[PDB]
Amino acid sequence: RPRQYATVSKTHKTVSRAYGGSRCANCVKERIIRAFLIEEQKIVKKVVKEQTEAAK
Amino acid sequence: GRVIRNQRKGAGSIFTSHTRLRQGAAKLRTLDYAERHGYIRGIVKQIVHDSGRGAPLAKVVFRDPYKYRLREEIFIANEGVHTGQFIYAGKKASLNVGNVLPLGSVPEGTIVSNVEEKPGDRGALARASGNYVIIIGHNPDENKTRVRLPSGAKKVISSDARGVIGVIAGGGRVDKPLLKAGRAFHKYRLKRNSWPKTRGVAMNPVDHPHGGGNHQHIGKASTISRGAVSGQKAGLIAARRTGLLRGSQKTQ
Amino acid sequence: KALKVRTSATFRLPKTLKLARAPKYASKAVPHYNRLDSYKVIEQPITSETAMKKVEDGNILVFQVSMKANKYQIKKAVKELYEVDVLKVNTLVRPNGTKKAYVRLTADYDALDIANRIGYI
Amino acid sequence: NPLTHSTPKNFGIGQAVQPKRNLSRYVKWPEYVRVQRQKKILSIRLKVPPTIAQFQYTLDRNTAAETFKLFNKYRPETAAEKKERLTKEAAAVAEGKSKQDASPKPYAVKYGLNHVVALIENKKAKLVLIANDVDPIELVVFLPALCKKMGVPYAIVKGKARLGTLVNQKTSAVAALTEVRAEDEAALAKLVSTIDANFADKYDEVKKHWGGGILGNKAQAKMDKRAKNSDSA
RNA sequence: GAUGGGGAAGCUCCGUUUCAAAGGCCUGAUUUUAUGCAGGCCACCAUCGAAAGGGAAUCCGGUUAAGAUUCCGGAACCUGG
RNA sequence: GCUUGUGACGGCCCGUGAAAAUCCACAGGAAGGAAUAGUUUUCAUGCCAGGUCGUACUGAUAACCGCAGCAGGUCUCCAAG
RNA sequence: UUUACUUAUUCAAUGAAGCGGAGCUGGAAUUCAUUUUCCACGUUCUAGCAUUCAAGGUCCCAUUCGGGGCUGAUCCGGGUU
Repeated sequence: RPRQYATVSKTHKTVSRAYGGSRCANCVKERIIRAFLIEEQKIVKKVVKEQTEAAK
Repeated sequence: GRVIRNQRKGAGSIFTSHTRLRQGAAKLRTLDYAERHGYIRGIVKQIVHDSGRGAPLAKVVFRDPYKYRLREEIFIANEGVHTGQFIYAGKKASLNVGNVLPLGSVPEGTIVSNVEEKPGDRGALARASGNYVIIIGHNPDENKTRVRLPSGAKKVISSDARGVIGVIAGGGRVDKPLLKAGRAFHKYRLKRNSWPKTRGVAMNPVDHPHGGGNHQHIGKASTISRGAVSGQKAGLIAARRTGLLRGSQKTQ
Repeated sequence: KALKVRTSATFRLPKTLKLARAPKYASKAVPHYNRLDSYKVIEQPITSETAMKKVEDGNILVFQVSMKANKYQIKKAVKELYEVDVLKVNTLVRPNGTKKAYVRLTADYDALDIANRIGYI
Repeated sequence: NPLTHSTPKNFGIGQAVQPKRNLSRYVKWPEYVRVQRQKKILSIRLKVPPTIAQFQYTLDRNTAAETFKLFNKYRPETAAEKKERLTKEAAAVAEGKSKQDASPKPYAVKYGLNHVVALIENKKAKLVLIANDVDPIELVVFLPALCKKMGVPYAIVKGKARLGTLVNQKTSAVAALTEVRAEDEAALAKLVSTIDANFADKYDEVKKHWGGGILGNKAQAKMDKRAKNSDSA
């Protein structure tokens, strides 16, 4: 119950990843993958826009 | 005589709406700088039931432009929208289902819903299950836009009035026979105390104008003036015709 | 010819000076004496046979007590008057409207010696 | 040139939570602020008559500086020097026994509205200053008409608070010189010439002119796009 | 159901977030600073309303004419510091 | 097997079956901090305190309501062969 | 009779944040004196993140733990829309 999480220590309430006692590991995996890949495609969109606009 | 049912509905003690389980008011996002100069992106997180409403709701989450937080909004779900879908809202948003555009930005023949009467009211028209308005012309001078509403009325609205693209979900609802009084009971015990309905003809003269008689009859024309007053308005009010509808109506 | 800069679009009360009391005359002439002192806290012992049984057995004194009094006050009064250390105080309100305190002393003191010192038994 | 890096923020729509900007134009001001601002606006927007707006034509700053120099020479008494001269007069009534012959005649500036109106009526005033202020404007609207009917030079100056500063009050709404020593008469005459040039000699055209009718900047721009390019280009 | 405001001859009515300048959390300042001052933070805005809804934490054995998850003995737990 | 709790499932709805206090976690990287001893008072142990009011009994063909020690009415738990 | 103005009045919204005008910068366009005008003036394969007067640049004080201004984030009008 909620007010017992205050009595209890932290190894009972969290695991040792980022987003430990908040998100599932597969959810964390998804969002890491998503972050990295979208941040790469951002770079790609930038250079594509540059090579298109600088044509003229 | 005695005060009748329709009169005391307005006092509205036991005729208030039953609003416990309603998720909230279905409102468009407040018309602000982004939504009137560009677009803002939001995510559909939940598609959820709303009690007393056959149409489902979409919990859309947007970012606040001015403070680091997430502002959540409650849209009426257009048919086809789904969880994890991006919703684009504003002047320069693309014409896709679920997007919130101005009715000037959309072209003619476009089908929208939850469309503002005037800019800023956050959705008034075409909000119930299966309903939509059609855009049937622009007047770019004086920034107006002529539209067909689900009643058949043509209206003229500001081009700056927003509307969400597509038709509202829950359609086909009134095709099914409700088929039993218990289902009508459960329908209306989540809306308001408008059910069951007794007939004036079935009650006494104190209780209704149609009441009384050694037979169950009305006695006077059930068509009653618009200039009648409260207590005298308990039939077909300001009826310009009556009877079985034959032939082409919507004459123009 | 210069203007302030306001990052919020909200105007709130300027936190001006909260000046303190400085009266020309006292609100009342004389301070009231202690309204609930020890002799007002403990009124009378209770010498019913059950209470005397509890004295002999549980090392428990039984006092009639002011209804405005609480356990802190009762403990303080007992320690002040009878020169006695105190464990658990229990209290009830009787069906006659007076408060009854069951004061348990520590193991070092003997409630019966204290009682015959107080005079009753 | 160090390791340190540039990370420019795109404060465009749909990204980069906006920064703290100046929003003095959008604040929800208090009601007294809005009352006095909109009162300024409304009095400007409405067609004001001529006898109001014979104000709004207050006196230039250099001429006003000269005027207030002249008057601050003839400031009134204060309590300190009043008690001083009371002591002097109590002494002189004992030793000299000369009543109303010990202290010299004062040449102070005359103030007060009823006083000054009576002075104007009896033509004893030589110069009258009037505030562009008072809010119950009826107190002072009739004074130009009087000074013109009675042949008195009047000047609408800025600041009942200036007048109060020179006359040892907070507000006065008027001030007047009747008598002046034989050292500043030439300065007073120069001032009268300038002042009559500006106020009394323009009184007829000013009585004819109607003020106000001013528009906001937004509406003025709308006019300057509407009536401009109907036939302009 | 107060307040702000508005109605009402008035007893009082509306309305409870409103056409209101409706406050506090911390920080430094420090050993003049009491708590002001150099700052930054926030926006919502009464209160009442359920011994069956939500809810920090206790059990055994024994004991009285009549009290006990309350006393005695023993064995535990929560909160606050 | 009976009573009860619980789990995973299935069916039903134009019905999809409360809120808030309260507690925790995460993200973030403010600030502070190393050995001639500093940080941890979410590990263990140890110290102090825990107020006010209620608490007996009946709860129904005689302890409630029905003029009464009235065949009436009056919410629920446990539950043997 | 019709029409126009905004300030009175009325409606609505907002934690009264981005109005109006004029400019810089790109495109089309006619240019006939270099204009005459108009459109844009940072986000669209993905259920990710976006916060701490923003880093950077520059000028001061002083660079000794640093602090300040401007720009980055066009100017004017302060008529919230």
